[PDB]
Amino acid sequence: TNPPPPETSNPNKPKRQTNQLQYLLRVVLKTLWKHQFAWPFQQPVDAVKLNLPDYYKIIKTPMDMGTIKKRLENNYYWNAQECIQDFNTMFTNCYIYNKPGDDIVLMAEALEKLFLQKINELPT
Amino acid sequence: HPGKGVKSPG
Repeated sequence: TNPPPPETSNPNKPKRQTNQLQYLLRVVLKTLWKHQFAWPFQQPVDAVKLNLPDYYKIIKTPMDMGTIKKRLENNYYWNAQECIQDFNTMFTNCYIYNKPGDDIVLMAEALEKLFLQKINELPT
Repeated sequence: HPGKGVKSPG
């Protein structure tokens, strides 16, 4: 029922560290990761364990914060936009699958607010 | 579907 998780490294990619990518890992991702609402988002949705047979019928591009954290640690992203795209995909999946007002949606809303606050301060 | 149910802060 579960797909293989997303890849977290790109072997042919040159290593390119930047202040913006360090900010995405150590300010943005760290802030959300340590938050009391992080845990539903820290690993791929396990539809077998959670008894969600339709999750991966509805969600075609799975994404979670564990994948984003590993991608940043492995320098998978060429730039900040690509990383921000994965965070947005994670939030989008939550809002498309779960009914508005469900607990996980209220949690996602709060995490997204914090995400956007930190992204607004991305160093130039 | 019925979604994921109750979620408490961790």
